[PDB]
Amino acid sequence: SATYQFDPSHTYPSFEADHFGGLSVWRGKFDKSSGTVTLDRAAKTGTVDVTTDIASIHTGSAKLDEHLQTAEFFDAAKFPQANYKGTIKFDGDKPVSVVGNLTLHGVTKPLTLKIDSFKCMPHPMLKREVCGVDAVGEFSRDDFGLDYGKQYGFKMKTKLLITAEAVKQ
Amino acid sequence: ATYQFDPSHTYPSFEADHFGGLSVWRGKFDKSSGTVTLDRAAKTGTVDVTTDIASIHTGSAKLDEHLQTAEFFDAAKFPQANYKGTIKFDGDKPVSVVGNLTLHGVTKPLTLKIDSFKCMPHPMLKREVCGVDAVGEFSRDDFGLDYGKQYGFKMKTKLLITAEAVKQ
Ligand SMILES: CC(C)=CCC/C(C)=C/CC/C(C)=C/CC/C(C)=C/CC/C(C)=C/CC/C(C)=C/CC/C(C)=C/CC/C(C)=C/COP(=O)(O)OP(=O)(O)O
Ligand SMILES: CC(C)=CCC/C(C)=C/CC/C(C)=C/CC/C(C)=C/CC/C(C)=C/CC/C(C)=C/CC/C(C)=C/CC/C(C)=C/COP(=O)(O)OP(=O)(O)O
Repeated sequence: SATYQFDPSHTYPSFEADHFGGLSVWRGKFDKSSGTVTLDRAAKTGTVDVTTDIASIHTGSAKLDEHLQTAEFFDAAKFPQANYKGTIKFDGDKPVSVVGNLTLHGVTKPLTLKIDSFKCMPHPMLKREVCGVDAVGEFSRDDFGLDYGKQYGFKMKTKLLITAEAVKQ
Repeated sequence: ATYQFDPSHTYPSFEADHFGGLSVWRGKFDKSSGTVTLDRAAKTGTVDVTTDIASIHTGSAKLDEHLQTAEFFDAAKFPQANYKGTIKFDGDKPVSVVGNLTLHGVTKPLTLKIDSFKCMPHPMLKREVCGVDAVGEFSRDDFGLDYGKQYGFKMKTKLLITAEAVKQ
C-alpha cells in the first residue's frame, strides 16, 4: 500500500462537449487540479480524491470561459470547485476503473472513469515513484443542473479525457 | 461554394506523449483562420488554414513558453503553421483531406480523416455553416521537432480538429 499526491503540472481533466447538435465538438480543459491517490496493488484496491478549480477552465475562447463561470452555467461564485472521489478497481493485475462520485455545480452524482493506460516509473527528477494514467468518462451534464443549450438542440453528453500523474509521498 | 472559418469554433487540439507512455499531454491552439471551398456535385473541395504558434495552451504556462523557444517550435522564426489540402468524398460526404502541413518551417504530407460533417443554417448569421470533426497523426520529428527523443518520449502526435466555416 502506497499514497501518492497528484502533480498538478501533469494532472488535468480535458473535455468534449457538443456544439449545435453535432456541428462540431468543443474541446478544452481545466488547468488547476490537486489531490491524492492511494493504491495497494497486492490487495487490488485503491482510491482517488481530486479537486478541480472551475475558474481554471480553458476553452480557447476567453469570452466563453468567463461566461461559463456565471450562474447561467457553473455558478463558480457558489461552487468554485468540482470534487471526485472513488474506488479503484482492478482487472488482471492492473487498475482498470474508478467507481465513485462527482460533485459538480453543487450536485453529487455517480461517475465511473475507465483507465485506458497505467504506468509507474521512477520520477526522472524527484526519484520517487510516479504513477500515470489516461482515463475516460462520460456524463450527461443536465444531471448536475448544467442544462444550458438544451432548448437549442445541444446534446448534454459530455466526455472527459483525464491525464493524471501522482508522485509517491 | 466558399466558406470562411469561424475562429471561435475552429481549433486544432492535440495529444502528445509524456515520458514514454506515462501520461498524455492534451491542449490546443487558440487562434486559427482560413478558407474552405466545397463543390459537393463535383465531389471536391479544398482547405487552406493557418494557426498561430503563440496561441498554444497546454494548461502549463511554463510549457507553453518553453515550446515557443528554439528548442521546439522556434516561434520567432516560424510564427505560424499552415495546412493546405484537397477534400476527398466517400460518395455524397467528405471523408478526408489530403495535403501538406508546414510546421517549424518544414512541409510534409498530412491526411486528415473527417469523422463527422454537417451543414446547417447558422442560427445568428443566417448563412450556411459547415462543421467537421477530424483527426490526424504525425511524427513530430519529421518536422524537426525531436525534443525528448533522447529520453524515451514518443514522437507520434495526434491532432483532433474542430472546425466550422461560414458560407460567404
Ligand atoms: C494511479 C493514478 C495516477 C490514479 C488516478 C486515476 C484517475 C482516473 C484519477 C482522476 C484524476 C482527475 C484529474 C479527475 C478529474 C475529475 C473531475 C473533478 C472532473 C470534473 C471535470 C469538470 C469540471 C467537468 C465539467 C465539464 C463541462 C461541463 C465543460 C464545459 C463544456 C462546454 C464548453 C459546454 C458548452 C457550453 C456553451 C454555452 C456552448 C455554446 O458556445 P458559445 O460560444 O456560447 O456560442 P454559440 O451561440 O455559438 O453556441
Ligand atoms: C467543411 C469544413 C469545415 C472543412 C474543414 C475540414 C478540415 C479537416 C479542416 C482543418 C482545420 C484545421 C484547424 C486544421 C489545422 C491544421 C494545422 C495548421 C495543424 C497544425 C497544428 C499544430 C501546430 C500542431 C503541433 C502539435 C504539437 C507538436 C504540439 C505540442 C505537443 C507537446 C505539448 C509535446 C510535449 C513536448 C514536451 C517537451 C513535453 C515535456 O515538458 P513537461 O511535461 O512540462 O516537462 P517535465 O515533465 O520535465 O516538467
